[PDB]
Amino acid sequence: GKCRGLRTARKLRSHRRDQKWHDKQYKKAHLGTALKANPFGGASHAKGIVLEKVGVEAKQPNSAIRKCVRVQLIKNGKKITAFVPNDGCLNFIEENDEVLVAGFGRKGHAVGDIPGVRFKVVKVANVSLLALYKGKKERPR
Amino acid sequence: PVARSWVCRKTYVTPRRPFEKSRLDQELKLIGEYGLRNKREVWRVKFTLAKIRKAARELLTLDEKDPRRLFEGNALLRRLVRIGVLDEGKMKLDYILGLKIEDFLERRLQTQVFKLGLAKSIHHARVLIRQRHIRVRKQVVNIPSFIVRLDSQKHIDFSLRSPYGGGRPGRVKRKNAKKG
Amino acid sequence: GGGKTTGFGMIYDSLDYAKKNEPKHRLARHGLYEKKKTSRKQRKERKNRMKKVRGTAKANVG
Amino acid sequence: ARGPKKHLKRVAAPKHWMLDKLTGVFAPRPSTGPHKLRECLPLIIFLRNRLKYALTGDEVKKICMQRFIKIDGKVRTDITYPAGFMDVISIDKTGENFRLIYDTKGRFAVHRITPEEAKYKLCKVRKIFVGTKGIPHLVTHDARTIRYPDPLIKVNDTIQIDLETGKITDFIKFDTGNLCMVTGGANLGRIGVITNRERHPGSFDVVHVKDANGNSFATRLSNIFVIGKGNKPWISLPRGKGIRLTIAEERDKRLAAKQSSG
Amino acid sequence: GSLARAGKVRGQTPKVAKQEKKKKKTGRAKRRMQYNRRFVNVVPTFGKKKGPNANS
RNA sequence: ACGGGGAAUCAGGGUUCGAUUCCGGAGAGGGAGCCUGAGAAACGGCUACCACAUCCAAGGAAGGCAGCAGGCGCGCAAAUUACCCACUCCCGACCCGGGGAGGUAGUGACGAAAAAUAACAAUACAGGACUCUUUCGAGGCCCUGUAAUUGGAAUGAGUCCACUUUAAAUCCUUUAACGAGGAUCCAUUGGAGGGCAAGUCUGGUGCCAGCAGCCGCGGUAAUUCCAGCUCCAAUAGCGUAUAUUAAAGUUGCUGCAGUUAAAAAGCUCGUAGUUGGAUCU
Repeated sequence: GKCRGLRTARKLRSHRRDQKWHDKQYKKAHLGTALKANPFGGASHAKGIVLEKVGVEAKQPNSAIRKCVRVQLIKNGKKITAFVPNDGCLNFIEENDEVLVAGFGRKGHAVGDIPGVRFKVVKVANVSLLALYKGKKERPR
Repeated sequence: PVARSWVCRKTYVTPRRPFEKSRLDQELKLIGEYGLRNKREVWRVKFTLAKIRKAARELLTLDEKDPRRLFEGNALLRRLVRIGVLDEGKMKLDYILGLKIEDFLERRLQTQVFKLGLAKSIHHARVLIRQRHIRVRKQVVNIPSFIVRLDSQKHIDFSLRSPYGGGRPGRVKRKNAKKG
Repeated sequence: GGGKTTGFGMIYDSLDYAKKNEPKHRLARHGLYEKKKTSRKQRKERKNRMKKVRGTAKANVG
Repeated sequence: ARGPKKHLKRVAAPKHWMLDKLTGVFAPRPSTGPHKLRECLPLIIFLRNRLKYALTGDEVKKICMQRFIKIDGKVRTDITYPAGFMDVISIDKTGENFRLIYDTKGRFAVHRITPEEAKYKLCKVRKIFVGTKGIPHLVTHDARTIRYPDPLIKVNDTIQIDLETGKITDFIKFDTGNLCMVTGGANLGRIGVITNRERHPGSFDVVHVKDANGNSFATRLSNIFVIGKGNKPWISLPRGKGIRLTIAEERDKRLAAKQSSG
Repeated sequence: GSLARAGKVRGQTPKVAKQEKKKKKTGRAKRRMQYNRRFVNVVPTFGKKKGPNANS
């Protein structure tokens, strides 16, 4: 049972803040060891420079080749594999290009089919991928 | 430092569940019945009702000889009689909880222009207000969600500069007179 | 709507009282006070240049 | 900071000056004078805001610079001179006379007064000390020091000052049964008879006051100003008689006073 | 894997051009149109097929 | 981590944010020491040292934008080297001078408020409804439109004289004159398997390209990809990413659990803590 006195608030307030630490949603946002491990550092987006186009394989029950891009981030030098989303969207990218990268949507976890990929390309060469895919703009060289 | 006020306030709340049939259906019936433009004009009148229910529901926990309930509760019913939503014999604080959205939507200037017969449809009232043909006691009112008070219901008319009440014809009639 | 117009208005006793007690911009609309023709940035340059110069060569500068 | 402040922001002004939000960043910042800056009304607010004589803070300069304004019978050419409680403002070019008395709602008021009354004011005695070859002094709440006072004047009483000469004419003492005005707190501007004074040695005296309708209230002792001996005020009173109406009957007064129209 | 097929079906698709129709409706008159479609003069007809955009 | 006043969310309890215009603190590249003065350990004052760095005739001289603008760098990430002391106030010997304080414009889909993108009438329908005919079918009685059918009446958005506004301008308000029939003066952003409103329609591809937050879809009939049509939702706004709050009675004081799902210490003694039986007018 729980303690239930009237002078027991120090037992109550301090049992909770030790028991709060077994909460993995609490710990991953308060310990600080998973924000120095995050490649962004707690930003929504980041920019980088494309090293190469590595295309990685889908997971078990369904087969395709997810076309990704190996990015090296500007602000801390870290490296990142980001997913180039729609079809024919690797054909707007060459090597050594500057790419704004987002998260995939699961807040630092992989999104189902793709293994170990937590980011997706947003803009290439300071123009948007939705502007290139839908033909609204032209790829600047 | 600036001499500006940053005090603003949102006037609507969006629902918790976005795709819910018979919420969609009921609000579409209230859009079509009263000539409104989008859902946000129903969510706005749902919000001023939810402020009035909530303030009366707070005042119902204080007892009948409270100071605050007797003052602020009589000033809540006074406004609801004044805009014509409540009647006069129903001024206990518990016929507030029997009010609905339609009581508040019947008091807009749009439906009152339709009710008095200055229009011939509920969408004909929206344009006749918005084209500046409608005045209230002296003043051209250009806003359809102008809640008509009870004393200003007897003075709603046709705006003495307009082709409908005043008489100087518009853009179209004069050009056809030029081509006569 | 366009039927009324509100303003202020003041009726003085004479012209000298309405030349002393009145703001200059509301006399300049009557042709009675004429502001000069300096920009604000000309005056601050001319002010800060004679800061660099002692006694009677300050009236020479500008 | 390093040394004293010379500006006043507008939102940080006293509430009873009733300055609106959107006219500027700054408020008039009263000059040092007889009154605390929280307890005063500057002369720029009395001319521009209350009386509507001026229209800008340059016309108050143009009015005060013609030496048309006497505050306690001395001509004042500072527009931020702090006028406070029981101060007489004589404007002789028009012929009016005002006294700054609080009204029932915790603010000052435009209280026009007769020039037969404007020759005197009351002050409250604040400290009495001897010195300088045994000569006794007063210090009032206007910092007016009046040496050689009456020996029956003590602390917290009320004198009556003649304003052309500076001398005391007659006084009221602190007792029960005396008519008092509250000059601070949440009962400010209220007029009632002193019922009781509870002593708290090493802390503040509490002075229970009784209305002319029966509404009892209390204050600390420093917010107490003896106005009359008995029940007769030695100064005039505003349109309301220092008697605070509750908001219900304050509403009833409006919704019954509009029915005299036609 | 092999990157050579990228945009295969996007470039393989037969290019059909969009057919010109009228300007739809906007705003309050659109809400009036879809209220008139569903509520006033609803059809006394084959009910329980209440699936607008029913193909067959 | 500058602290408060406060802000977001919220049944009740809570949780998280608070650099940011008000109050209080601190600091002017980093430490240190002073002069003057009522007040400064002052940086739009001085003297050193450490760090940068400007001119130089090489002997010397001068620096401090976390003021307003502006520039570079950094980065996901943020406006004009504009006008004025007219307002609000401050300083001075001062009714007069000054103020990048402050005000006014410019940029600005941060965000919040109002709110257009059409209304009406006459016809006709192999449309519906109301009165009669057993039924065919008889009507201005009420409604509807995949009528790009006809028809005038109404109007802003723009274009633009004038007034008004203001320091002077702008903007809005007020008014001339022009200003709508595919009223081309075209409304977009996401979606149509389920969660979750809305097509197992047609063409293409054939575990490929790709979609999909999750479940799943695609191997030759794909309700899911690429498109055409049609439909849906919000609507001058709508997607995405990340922080956070509710949902979370999945942190539990209210209010969880502990035989078998994660979990009761091997047992007992024991100080602090926590909790302690009747009884007095």
